[PDB]
Amino acid sequence: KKSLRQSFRR
Amino acid sequence: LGLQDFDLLRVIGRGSYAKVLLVRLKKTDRIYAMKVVKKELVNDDEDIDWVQTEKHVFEQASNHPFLVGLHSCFQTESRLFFVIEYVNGGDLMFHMQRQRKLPEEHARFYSAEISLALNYLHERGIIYRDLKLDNVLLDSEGHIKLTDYGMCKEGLRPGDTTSTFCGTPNYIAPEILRGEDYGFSVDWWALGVLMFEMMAGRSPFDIVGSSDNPDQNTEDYLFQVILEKQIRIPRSLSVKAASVLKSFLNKDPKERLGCHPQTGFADIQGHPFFRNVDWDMMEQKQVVPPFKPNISGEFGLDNFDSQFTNEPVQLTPDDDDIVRKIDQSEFEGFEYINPL
Repeated sequence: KKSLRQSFRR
Repeated sequence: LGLQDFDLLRVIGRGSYAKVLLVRLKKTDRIYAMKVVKKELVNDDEDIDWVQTEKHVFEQASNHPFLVGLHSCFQTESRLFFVIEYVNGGDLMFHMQRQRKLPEEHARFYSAEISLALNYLHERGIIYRDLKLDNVLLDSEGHIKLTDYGMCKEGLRPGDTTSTFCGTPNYIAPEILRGEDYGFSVDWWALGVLMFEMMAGRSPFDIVGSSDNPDQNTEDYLFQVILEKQIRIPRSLSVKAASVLKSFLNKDPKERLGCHPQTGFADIQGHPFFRNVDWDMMEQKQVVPPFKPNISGEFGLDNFDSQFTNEPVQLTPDDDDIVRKIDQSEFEGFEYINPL
């Protein structure tokens, strides 16, 4: 993985 | 209630928005977890909604045994404070790093308890929308709790859908990526991914990161892989495991496990993977967990990563050039005390 385990919102 | 009423003990955690501390209520000598969010960070629509819904879900939900309850809310000029129950057994990411793969019976236990938590939120009209190893904690006895409610949709009438593009790329569901309206189905997809990680020891999209091409270590390349590439199940895992993972990771939400609008949760309970699960005893915390986390010393700080616990026990001095620029109007009526 890459730290595409980070939350986000749009 | 305010910051005066709390004796700060140690730093235990850090999100994007928040810093987390162990605190003691001076009134009662009960210890709690304190999520400290700087108002500096909360600026757009997407940020104010994150705090407002987190508060709303802590109230309206969170009575359940596998959800974190809220003691109280308050503010200084620079920060919002949530006082919540202290859960000291670590998270499933922390636990997965120590023991690379889990046995299927462990994965069955953890995914059953999550399923009850999800189902409870679903029947209160709430989509979790951010299921991930990081957001599933173990308590001291070894049962799960879901924690971060900031991503939740709420007020969802039964059969309604919503449209917001949110979550965590690894766990994002094909419906969201296709631009479709979505309901509770996205939560069951995420559980599928989560269960894959527990039993396989890696994400199903774990290739995204290792490639020689920079453009294939991208969020967009992950989303392409989620939509178009077939998820191969490792040969080790049993027929039951393979079935539940492939059923929860069905790209079509209509035909995914958990997602029938009538019989969704029932279908999960009736899957061969959950044959021997006593769901009433599970929910009453009567099934003996497969792992008991080690609790040591006065507060049980064993299962928090040392980078957090080594950090000094303060709140960072304010900078008045930043603090004077804040709209305090947006956080009126934030205070809350739980009706004991």
